[PDB]
Amino acid sequence: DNETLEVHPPPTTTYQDVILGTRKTYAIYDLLDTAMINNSRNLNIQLKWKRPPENEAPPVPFLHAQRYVSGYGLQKGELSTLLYNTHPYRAFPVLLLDTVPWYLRLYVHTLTITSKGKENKPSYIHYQPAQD
Amino acid sequence: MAAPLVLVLVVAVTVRAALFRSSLAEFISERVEVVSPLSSWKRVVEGLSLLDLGVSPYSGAVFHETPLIIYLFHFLIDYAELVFMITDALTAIALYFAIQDFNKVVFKKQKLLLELDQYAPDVAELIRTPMEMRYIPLKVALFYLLNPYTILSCVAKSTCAINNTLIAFFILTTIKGSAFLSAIFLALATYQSLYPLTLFVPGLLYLLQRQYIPVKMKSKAFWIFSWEYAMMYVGSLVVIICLSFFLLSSWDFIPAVYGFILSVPDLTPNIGLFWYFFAEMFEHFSLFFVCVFQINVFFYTIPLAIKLKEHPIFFMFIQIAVIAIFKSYPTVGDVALYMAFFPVWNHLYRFLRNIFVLTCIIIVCSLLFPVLWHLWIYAGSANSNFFYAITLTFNVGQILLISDYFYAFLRREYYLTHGL
Ligand SMILES: CCCCCCOC[C@H](COP(=O)(O)Oc1c(O)c(O)c(O)c(O)c1OC(=O)CCCCCC)OC(=O)CCCCC
Ligand SMILES: *[C@@H]1O[C@H](CO)[C@@H](O)[C@H](O)[C@H]1NC(C)=O
Repeated sequence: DNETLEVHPPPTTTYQDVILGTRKTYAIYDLLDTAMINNSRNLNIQLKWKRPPENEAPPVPFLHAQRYVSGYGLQKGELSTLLYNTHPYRAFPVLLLDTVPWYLRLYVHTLTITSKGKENKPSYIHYQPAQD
Repeated sequence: MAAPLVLVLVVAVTVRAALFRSSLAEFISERVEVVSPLSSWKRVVEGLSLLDLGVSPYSGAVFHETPLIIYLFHFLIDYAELVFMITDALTAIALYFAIQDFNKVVFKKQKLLLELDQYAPDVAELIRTPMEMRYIPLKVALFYLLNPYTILSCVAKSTCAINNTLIAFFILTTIKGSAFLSAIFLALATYQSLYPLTLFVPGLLYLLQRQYIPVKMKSKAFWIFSWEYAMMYVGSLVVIICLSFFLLSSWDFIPAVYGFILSVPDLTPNIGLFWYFFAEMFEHFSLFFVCVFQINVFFYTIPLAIKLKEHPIFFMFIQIAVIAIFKSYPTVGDVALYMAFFPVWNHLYRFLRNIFVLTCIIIVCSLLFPVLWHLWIYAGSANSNFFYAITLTFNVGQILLISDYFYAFLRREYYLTHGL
């Protein structure tokens, strides 16, 4: 909760805010400040940072996806996109939009959403098919 | 209504059920030789799922089945394997009874011609005889059921099985002489696959031949019956078309089915001559070939009619073969329908020029289709040229087989008139 990162030039001020999900804080360098940057005081902000030990990093950002193609020949395959919810307290809705360029003829009766090993029926389903 | 036909049926359904429950069923259903964009179970299920989603099945390039198919498999979606067993059994039954009646008619004509002695004296082992025609209907049903083409078409759950059942019932009703049911089944088949329209010419002829109506210009009765049958056929077709409109309340099945059959926009590989030709075709100059290749199917109907006027069942067989070979998106179950007619014409097995080599070519091509398909789709070892060459060889074999049968038939007729 203390011991921020070390930046060599003393910053103008510090701005602490909830930016995406976490209360993160920034050092501010106001370029419209003749104290920070003169006509002959060019500013080279330095940041001491290296990949932190695994017991010191944020876990995962509560949501990520990974799309890939199943099957191995031609003439057939599967567009599958894993999407992860790493929050161990809260289900949340996710709107997935897919565009497939009409030379991978999709079979929408094969659309499965497991989400636990069970089957997850989407709350809202919209599908426009492709005209060659 | 037969002692061994029931055994044939039980063996056929046993084989088909074993294949359905085996692990080869998925592979067979994904086979591209037995499944076309027009006759795909996966596509039928896709259209039903689109209806479940509320989007029209024809607002896309994946579904091309008819509204009657939609209606039928809406209710029989769960019993599909049993439905396909039933429809192949119905095809076999219709072919059995049609060929039985046709053999009876043929022997009657041969007797009525031997009475007035229009044959040459040098004809003894050249006339159809009741002991050699006793098992012809059974062999017809046997070729229809117990050949790999129909078995694969059933296991893949292709609607080409439904098309075959409709065409076989058209043959049965025409042979029995039911002009109304003939027109209904011909309209259903034309509504399904768009290339039984040519079969309108043989059936009518046989119908006239069954009514002893002369087929000649200065004959009022011939024109009366032709107009009656044509109006029944066209009226049945238009009623089915309007009903199919009312199923979805839109004329979207019309383009997506018939213009899909006629314009060939899919280029999915087949056993036919269209896919690769139209994949590797020049942009301009391509509509001319669509036109000529569609005219090909309808081209021989009139000349074969005016050459086989007195033989409308052989003419019907040749027409079915021409449709099967020249066709947008043909499955190998379309080949089975005319191959089931071979025992009807096995008495021509002394004038067949080259049957051995053609049968070998067809068998080798049939067993090379999956092999080379694997070699350029799943293995990168081959390319599309291998499959194209196998399609060319298969279709040339089919043409030469049909031409050999037609030549043998004409030669047998000539030897019936002139001594050998
Ligand atoms: C009707 C029967 C045969 C039909 C055509 C056969 O020939 C086509 C294929 C060639 O297969 P491929 O794709 O490996 O080879 C090529 C390339 O890879 C490439 O990149 C090129 O640029 C090429 O030009 C090229 O060869 C060619 O163009 C072929 C030139 C021959 C034309 C004759 C007038 O034959 C067979 O394999 C099947 C064996 C036939 C019997 C089962
Ligand atoms: C830069 O600006 C401020 C005030 O002018 C101060 O840090 C210093 O006097 C200036 N010059 C340099 C070289 O830092």
